[PDB]
Amino acid sequence: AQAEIEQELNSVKDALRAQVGALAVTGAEKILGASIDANAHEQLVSKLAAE
Amino acid sequence: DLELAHEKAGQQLREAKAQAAEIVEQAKKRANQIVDEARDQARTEGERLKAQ
Repeated sequence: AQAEIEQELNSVKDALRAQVGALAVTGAEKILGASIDANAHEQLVSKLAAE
Repeated sequence: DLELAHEKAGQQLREAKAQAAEIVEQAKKRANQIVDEARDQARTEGERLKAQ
């Protein structure tokens, strides 16, 4: 009973979290795929050369 | 007469001992009813809460 009610309640949050995380990654991929151009490599390739 | 009196003493002890066993067996039989009725009520309330 009571413990199992909490068992189901947290499992539902995790089922939602698994879909929201996929959407947040897809969002970041679409944003970077438009926000990145030649002005970003002078701030990334240059950064890697120090690493 | 004293031999029949001795037999009567043994007979009532065997009768009392047979009833003593029956009294304890009825208590064991009763205990199972007390425990299984608690299980069915507790499980039913658990389902009542789970559906809600």
